[PDB]
Amino acid sequence: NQLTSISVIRTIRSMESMKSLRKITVRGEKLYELLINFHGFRDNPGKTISYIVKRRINEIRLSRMNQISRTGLADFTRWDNLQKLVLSRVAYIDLNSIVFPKNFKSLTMKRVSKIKWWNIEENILKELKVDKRTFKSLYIKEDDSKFTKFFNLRHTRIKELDKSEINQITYLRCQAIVWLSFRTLNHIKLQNVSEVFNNIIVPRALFDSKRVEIYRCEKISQVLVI
Amino acid sequence: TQLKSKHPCSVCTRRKVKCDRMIPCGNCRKRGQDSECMKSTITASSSKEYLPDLLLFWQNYEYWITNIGLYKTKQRDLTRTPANLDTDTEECMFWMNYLQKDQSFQLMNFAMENLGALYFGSIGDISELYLRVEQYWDRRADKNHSVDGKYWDALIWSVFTMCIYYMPVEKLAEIFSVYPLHEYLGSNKRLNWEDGMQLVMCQNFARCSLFQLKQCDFMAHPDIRLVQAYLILATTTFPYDEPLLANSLLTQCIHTFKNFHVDDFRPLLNDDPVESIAKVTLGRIFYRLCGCDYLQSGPRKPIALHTEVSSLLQHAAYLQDNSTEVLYWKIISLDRDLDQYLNKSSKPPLKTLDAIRRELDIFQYKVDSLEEDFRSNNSRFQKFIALFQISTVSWKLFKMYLIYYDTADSLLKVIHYSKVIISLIVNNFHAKSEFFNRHPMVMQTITRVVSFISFYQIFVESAAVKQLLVDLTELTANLPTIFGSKLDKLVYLTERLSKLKLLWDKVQLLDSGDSFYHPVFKILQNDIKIIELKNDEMFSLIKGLGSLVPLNSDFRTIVEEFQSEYNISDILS
Amino acid sequence: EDRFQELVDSLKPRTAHQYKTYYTKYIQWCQLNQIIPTNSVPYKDLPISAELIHWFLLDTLITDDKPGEKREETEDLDEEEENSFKIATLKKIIGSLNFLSKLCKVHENPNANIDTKYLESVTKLHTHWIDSQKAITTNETNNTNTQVLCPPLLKVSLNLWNPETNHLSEKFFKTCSEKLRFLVDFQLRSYLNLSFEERSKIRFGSLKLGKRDRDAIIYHKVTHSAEKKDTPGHHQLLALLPQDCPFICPQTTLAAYLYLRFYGIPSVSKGDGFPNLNADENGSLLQDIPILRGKSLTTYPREETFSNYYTTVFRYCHLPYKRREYFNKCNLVYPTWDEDTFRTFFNEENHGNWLEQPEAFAFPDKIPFDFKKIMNFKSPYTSYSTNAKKDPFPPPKDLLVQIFPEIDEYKRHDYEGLSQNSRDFLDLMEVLRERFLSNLPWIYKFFPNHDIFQDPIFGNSDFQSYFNDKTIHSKGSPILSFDILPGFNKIYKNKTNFYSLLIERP
DNA sequence: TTAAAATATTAGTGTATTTGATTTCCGAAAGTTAAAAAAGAAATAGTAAGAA
DNA sequence: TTCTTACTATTTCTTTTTTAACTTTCGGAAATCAAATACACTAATATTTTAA
Ligand SMILES: [Zn+2]
Repeated sequence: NQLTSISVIRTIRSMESMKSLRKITVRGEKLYELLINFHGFRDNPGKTISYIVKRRINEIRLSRMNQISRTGLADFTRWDNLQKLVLSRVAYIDLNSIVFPKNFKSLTMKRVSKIKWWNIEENILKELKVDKRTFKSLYIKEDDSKFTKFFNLRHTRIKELDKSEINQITYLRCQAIVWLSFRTLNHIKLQNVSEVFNNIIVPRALFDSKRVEIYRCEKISQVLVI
Repeated sequence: TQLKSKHPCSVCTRRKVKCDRMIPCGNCRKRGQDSECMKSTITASSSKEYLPDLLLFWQNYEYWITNIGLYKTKQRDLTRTPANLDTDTEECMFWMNYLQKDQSFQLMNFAMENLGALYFGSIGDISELYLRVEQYWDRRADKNHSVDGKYWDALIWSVFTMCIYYMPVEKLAEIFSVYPLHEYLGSNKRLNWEDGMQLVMCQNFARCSLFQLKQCDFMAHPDIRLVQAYLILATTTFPYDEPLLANSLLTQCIHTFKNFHVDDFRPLLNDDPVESIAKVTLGRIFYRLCGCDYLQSGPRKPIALHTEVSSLLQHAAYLQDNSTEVLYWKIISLDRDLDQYLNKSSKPPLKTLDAIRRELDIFQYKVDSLEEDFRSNNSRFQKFIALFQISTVSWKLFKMYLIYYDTADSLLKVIHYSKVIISLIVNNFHAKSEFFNRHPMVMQTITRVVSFISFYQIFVESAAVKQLLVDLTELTANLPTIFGSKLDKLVYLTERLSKLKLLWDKVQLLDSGDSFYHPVFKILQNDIKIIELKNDEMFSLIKGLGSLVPLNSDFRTIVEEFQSEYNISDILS
Repeated sequence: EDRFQELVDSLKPRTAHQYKTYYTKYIQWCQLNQIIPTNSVPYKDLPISAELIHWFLLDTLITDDKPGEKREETEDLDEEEENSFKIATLKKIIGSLNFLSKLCKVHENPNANIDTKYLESVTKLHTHWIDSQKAITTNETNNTNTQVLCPPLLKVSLNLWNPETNHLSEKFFKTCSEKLRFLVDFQLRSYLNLSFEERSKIRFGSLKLGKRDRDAIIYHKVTHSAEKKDTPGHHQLLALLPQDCPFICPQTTLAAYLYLRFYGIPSVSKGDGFPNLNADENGSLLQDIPILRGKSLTTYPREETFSNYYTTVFRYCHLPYKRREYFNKCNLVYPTWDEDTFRTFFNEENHGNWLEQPEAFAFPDKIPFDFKKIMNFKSPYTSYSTNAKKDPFPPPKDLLVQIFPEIDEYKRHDYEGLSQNSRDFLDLMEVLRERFLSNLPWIYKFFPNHDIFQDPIFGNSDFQSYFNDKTIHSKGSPILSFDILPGFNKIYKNKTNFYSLLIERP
C-alpha cells in the first residue's frame, strides 16, 4: 500500500535544495504514514526524504487525519531538530503512541475528537500508593489562590494536591514522574478539544508562568496541577 | 505494544528483511522466534569475544584509571585540612630568608643556559628578569611594596621554583646545605636533595610565591604576570601537587587572559611595536596556556579553552589538498583532536586517523628538521621534548589503530615506538640530559604505555610484549624521586595490573554465552566505579549544607578477596 | 445539532467550495427540471437519490450532443485529456453530492438517500471504459505487436463464422448450429456480463423491444417475488443494441442461430420447428423455450461441455481462458433495483410537475444510458443517438418475407387471438430478420458457403443483387466499410489485419 | 611625482559533501493452496437385433 | 409384429492431476553517517595603470 502520486514524488526528489527550510506540513493520512510516520522503514526505492533535509527542519504541522498511530506507533525516529509539533484536526490521539525526538519544547494541539493522555494518573498512584477515590477526595485541594483566577477556565475544575498530606518527598518524586513523560517540553496550549479519557496532569513549574494554556475547554474539566 | 525496540535485531540479521520495530518485533511476531529475538542482548566461555569488548573497555578504563583518580584527583576533608593562621606568612618568610642573591644567580644561569624554551614560552628576555632579581634585593629591604613590584616578586619566585625542579642534586648540593633546612624542617638530615628534598623545597617555593600572589591581591588586580607565573609553574608536577588549586589558578588565568579580549595575535601594519610584540607575546602565552588546558582536562576542570581553538585537521587538510612554539601546539592540538574518544565509545573511523598519520610524517620531519646543539642544553631541551611528543602521539594513534579496527601490525608499531621512547629515556641518563627525566610528559606518556602494555600482556601474552613489560618494569626504577607518590602509586599500579595478571589466567572465563563472567572483569568495573564515586562533589555539597548529614558466588567471592586485598583507592593521599 | 463542527471542519475550504460549485450546479439543474421549483433554496425539500445524482451526471458530464462543443472527443490529444478530466470531475461530483447528502441529514431532509454502491458501480463502469480506451491507445503502447491489438471478442467471433473448424473440432463442431449456439453464449458473456447461471435463465418470454427506443432488447430479469422477500423488485435490465460490425452483432447472431435452430438446411439441418404461438398463453411457450439448447428442448445445455467449448475455442484463437472470468460472476455488471424506486421513480405522474421525465431521454426504456452504451462498447457521449438513417441499401421486405413468413401470417391471423408476449416476440423476430438480411451480404462476402447459404433461394440473384449492393466497393476498396471497435478502427478496418483474424483461407 | 581604482597570498575560519562502511532491506525464486480439466467409471436414455 | 437385450454414446459424477494464482528465503543493492575533505568566503596587505 506504499504508493504515492507523481507530483509529491517530484516534490520530494527536489526537496533537498532549500537550506532555508522550516515547518514541513502534511495533511494526507495515507501520505503521512508514508513520509514522516517513519514506522521503522528506513528504505524505499524512490520516496527518500533526504536525511540532510530531515535534519534542517525546525517544526512540523499535521493538519487533518483520523489517528496518528493507525499503526502501533506514531514515530518520529528521525527529524532530530524539531521544536514545534502542532496537531490541527486529527480525531483520536494517544499521547503515549509518539516517540517524541531529542529536545523540543512546544507541542500544541486543537480541534481534536479524542485525547488519551500519557496515562500519568496510574503512574502517580504507584508512588504515593493510595486509592483513586482517596486521590480524588483526600488528595485534592483545588487551589484557586489568586493567580488561578487570572483566567477563568470556568468549565474546568482546577485542582492541586495538598501541601500537608505529603511530606515533600513522594511529592518531588511524584512531580518528577510527571516530568518523565515530557522529556523537557514546555509549551502545550490546549485549544478546542473533545474527549480526554484521563484526568489532566500538569507539572507546577509549567503551569506557573502559563506556558501551558487552555482556550476552548468544552468537553473537558478536572485539571490537576502537580 | 509500548516502549518498543530500537534497531534491526538478531532475527533481522538472520533474515535481512524489513524491521517492524515492535516487541518482540513485527518480524518476530510472524514466525515465533522470541528466543532468537532475546538471546542476543551460565557456563564457561569458549571464544575471543572478550578481547574486542575488552579493548573497548580499555578506553573508558583509560579515561578514568590512568587519568583521574590516580592523577587528576585529590581527596580532601574540610575538617582534616587545617586553617592558615600559621605558616601563613611564616614559612614564606623562612624561604624568603633562606634564598640568597648568588643563590638566585646560579639558579638563574642554570635555567638560562638549560631551559630556554620555557621562558621562551613565558618571557623571552630572562636578563630583563635578571634586572628584577637585582631590584628584588633592593626591594627585599623595602616595605611599601607596590602591586607591580610584588608581581615581579611572584614572577621571580615562580622562576626560582622552576629552577629547583630541573637542577641536578649535585649542583644544588654545591649551593645549599641539607642541615639548616632539616633543622628548620626538623626532618631527617640523612636524606639527599634528590630524594624528595628537591621536591619538598620545590613545593615550598611554589607555596611561597603563591602566597606572594595572595599578598598581591591578584583577584582584585588581575594582570598577565599571573598567567606567566602559572605557565612557569605548570612545567613541574604542581598539577599533581595541588590539582584543585591548579584548576583554580587556571580559571583565574583564563579570566585574566580573556579580560583583554584579544583573538588574533599577529598584528596590523600600524601598531606600536610594543603593542605588536605584546600581541605576539600573548600568542605564545596563549598556546602554552591552552596546552595546560588540555593537560589539566578533567571533571574537576569544568572550564574549557582548547575547544575554542579549532582543529588542526580542518585547516591542514585544505593546504595538503617560533616554529617549535607553534609546533608544540600543533602536536598537543593534534592530541586534542585525537582523544575526545577517551570517554566516547564511538569509533574514530579510518580516515581522520589516517589523516593524522599522514600529516604526522610531516610533523616527524619537522622534528627532524629541528636541530640540537650539544653545547646548548636549551637546544637539546628544545629538540628532545618535541622528539618525545611526536612518538607520544604516534603511539596513541597506533593504539587507536589496533583497538578500534585491528589494523595490521599496529601492535608492532606500538612496540616500535615504545623502543624509541625507551631509548629516548636511555639518552636522558647522560650529562646535560638528566632533567629530561623530570618533566611530567613522560610521567603521563610512560604511564599510558606501561598500562596498555600491562593490559595486553594480562590477556594476549606475547613474549615480545612481555619483554617490553620487563623493559618498562626496569624503567619503573629508572625514574627520579621528583615525581613522588604518583611515581609510587604507579609502582602500585604496575603491581596491581600484574597482580591482575595472576588472577585472569588462573581462573577460566565463565559466561552465560556472551555475558563473560570473570571476577577480573568485575574488579576492573569497580576500579572505575569507586574512582568516579569519589570524583563526585555532591557528597561534599551535602557536607557543605550542614544539617543535611551525609548518609552512606565465586564470581562474587574472588572479587571480594582481591579487592579487599587490592584497594583501587590506594592511589590518593 | 452535534453535527456542526465535524461537518464543517471535515474539509479544506477549497474542498468545500469545489463541492459548493458542484451542488450549485445540481440545484440549478433540478430547477431546470423544476424539481426544486423556482433565490428559492431550502434544505428539507431537495431530493437526493442515486438515480437523481446519476441523471444529473448524465445531463452534465456525458451529454456531448452539444453542437457548439461537439468534437473535442475526436482529437486524440483533446479527448485523452478530456476524459481524464471527465472522470476526475466525476469523482469530485460524487464526493460533493455525498457531502450534500450528509448535509441534508443535519437539516433533516428525509428525501436524501444515497446508496453509494450504485454510484460506485457507475464509477467502476466509467473507470473501466476509460481504462479500456486507455490500454488501447497505441499499436506500440509497449513493444507488443498484435495481442494488445487482439480483441478476444472479435478474433473468436469472426473465426466462428467459418463453415469449417477442421483442426478445431470434428469432435464438437461439425454443425454450424452448434457453432452459433456457442457464439450466442459467447456474445452473451461478451455484451451481457453475466454468469453461467445467469446465461441459463433466458426464456424467450423475457426478450422484449424498445418502448421509446425500438432497438432495446430488454431482458427484464426480476426476482420472482421470493428470494427471502415478496414485493418482487430486484430489477436487472439489459440490452442488445446492434453492432455496425456484421459479425459481432448480437441481433445478427441471434437471428442466424434461430434460423438454423428453427428452419436450418431443408435437407440436413431440419430445425426444431418454428413454434406454435396460436393457443400460446403468456408464460406458456416463450417462457419455456431456452435461448439455446443441446439435446433437450426446454433446459439449458451442459455446463462443463461449455467449459470444453470455451477451452477449445480459446486454444484455437490462442487466448488465456480462465473459467471464473466467464462462468463465475464479475462485478462489472448491470444496475440493480428495488421494487420501491423502480415503481416510484419511473412513474411519471409522481414527478409530473417536471418539465421533463427522465424515462424519455437519459433512461432509454429504464436503462441507465452508459450502462447501455459501455456494455455495448460505445462512447456514451451523445444522449441523442440518431445513427439509424446510416443505411446504404435498406433491404427489401420481399426478400424478408421469404423466411419466417408465418410471422406475417400471425399478424394477418387474429392478432388479438394470440397471447400478448407472442406477437411482441414475433415483432422482435421481424426486427431480427431485418438486421439479419441487413448484415447478410458481408456474411456471404466472407463465408459464402455457410449453412444459411444451403438454401438456393438466397442463391437467387435478388439476394445476390443486394449482396452486390452492400459489397459494392468491397473488391476495389483497400479497407473495410463497417465499423470495428472504438479503439480498433484504424487497425482492422484494414482488410489485411482483418484477414490476420482468419486462419482458414484469408 | 601619486592617489585612485582595483588582484593575489596566506591565513583564519566555516560549511556543503563524499565516504567506505554499513545497514537495512528489495526483486526474484521456491512453496501452497485453490481452481480447471481431462479421466474414468457408473448410470443412462436411447438403440438396433430376435421372437410371440 | 414391437417386448428383450445387451450396444452406445452420454453423461454424470468423482479423481486426479494438472493449472495457476498467492505467499516466502536469498544475492544484491540502495539509504544513513560522523567524520574528512575539498570548497570557500573574507580580510590585510602587497599587488597592476596615470597628471599636476
Ligand atoms: Zn525484526
